[PDB]
Amino acid sequence: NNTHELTAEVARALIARGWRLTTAESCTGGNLAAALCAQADTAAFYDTGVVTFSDEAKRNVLQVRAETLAVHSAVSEACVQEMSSGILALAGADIAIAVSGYAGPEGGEDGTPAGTVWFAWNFRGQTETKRMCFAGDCETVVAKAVRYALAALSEKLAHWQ
Amino acid sequence: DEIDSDANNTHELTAEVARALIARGWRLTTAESCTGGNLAAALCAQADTAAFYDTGVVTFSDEAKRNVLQVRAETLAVHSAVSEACVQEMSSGILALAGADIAIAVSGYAGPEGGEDGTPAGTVWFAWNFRGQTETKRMCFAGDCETVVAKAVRYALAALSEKLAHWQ
Ligand SMILES: [Cl-]
Ligand SMILES: [Cl-]
Ligand SMILES: [Cl-]
Ligand SMILES: [Cl-]
Ligand SMILES: [Cl-]
Ligand SMILES: [Cl-]
Ligand SMILES: [Cl-]
Ligand SMILES: [Cl-]
Ligand SMILES: [Cl-]
Ligand SMILES: [Cl-]
Ligand code: NA
Repeated sequence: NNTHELTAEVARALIARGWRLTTAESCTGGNLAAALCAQADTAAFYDTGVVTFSDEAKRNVLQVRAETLAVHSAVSEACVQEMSSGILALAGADIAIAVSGYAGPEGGEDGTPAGTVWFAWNFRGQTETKRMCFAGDCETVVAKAVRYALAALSEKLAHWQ
Repeated sequence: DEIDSDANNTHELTAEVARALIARGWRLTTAESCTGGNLAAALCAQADTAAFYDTGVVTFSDEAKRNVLQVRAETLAVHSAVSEACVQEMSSGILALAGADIAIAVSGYAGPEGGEDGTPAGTVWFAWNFRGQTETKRMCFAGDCETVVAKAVRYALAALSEKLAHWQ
């Protein structure tokens, strides 16, 4: 239900399967990593997270393509797909989550509204994505995005194996 | 008790840090273990993050430190990850990766358990690396793991705020 409960449910499920997770964040700032590290048994399923807040960081740390960022922006399906692939490869994990969005109060230069967040969940190179538009102040958007990432991961585990 | 003080507030510190970095055209990067990304999260909650910060890592294990930050296996074997030598190497690795002016590394035992070498729970090492010039500090914070983490993040930032008032 709350962030701690969601994170505990993810941990138990991943540990039972012997799966490992990694994360790449932009707007959520390391709060997704923080939830996973606050969990009791972190090292049994997680050890690597990155925060890549700018286009240069995404290119440099995660090998996101310059052309992708210039054409689609950092807040895009293509960006989160590439972020997820980059972190999956760096960490040698089973599952990568990438999150990129506009926490607010400003939206994108291209008119993308504040609160728009893209997600990618990449299981061994098979990636699913979702765009959400969260209501609230910037800190509330971030908190909702972290919980969405975790809840959706919990839901997706079933169809993977 | 100016720098390690419950009378400090993390967002207030982050505001002061941002202004000082922006005024000098300096960029900050971070590498964390026990603090879990909460240091990055403070810096990213700050409103104009991109003007002074864009890269953080969380390297929760010895292997992640070797892989992501090129911490030497030998360093970890002799000194452990909760050590002066490790935070020095973490800070150098992230400074290089990010191309930043200043790197903070933090590595500790947040709790409830301590180190296998007997290091008490609550022991946290810090490194602040300004363009190569690295200073370190060992702290021992009281409280549960959530509390230790919050204190360590606040200390890292308060000490950075102080250092920014003197660096050149
Ligand atoms: Cl629970
Ligand atoms: Cl399971
Ligand atoms: Cl399995
Ligand atoms: Cl945490
Ligand atoms: Cl961002
Ligand atoms: Cl394209
Ligand atoms: Cl990569
Ligand atoms: Cl994989
Ligand atoms: Cl969608
Ligand atoms: Cl060596
Ligand atoms: Na200052």
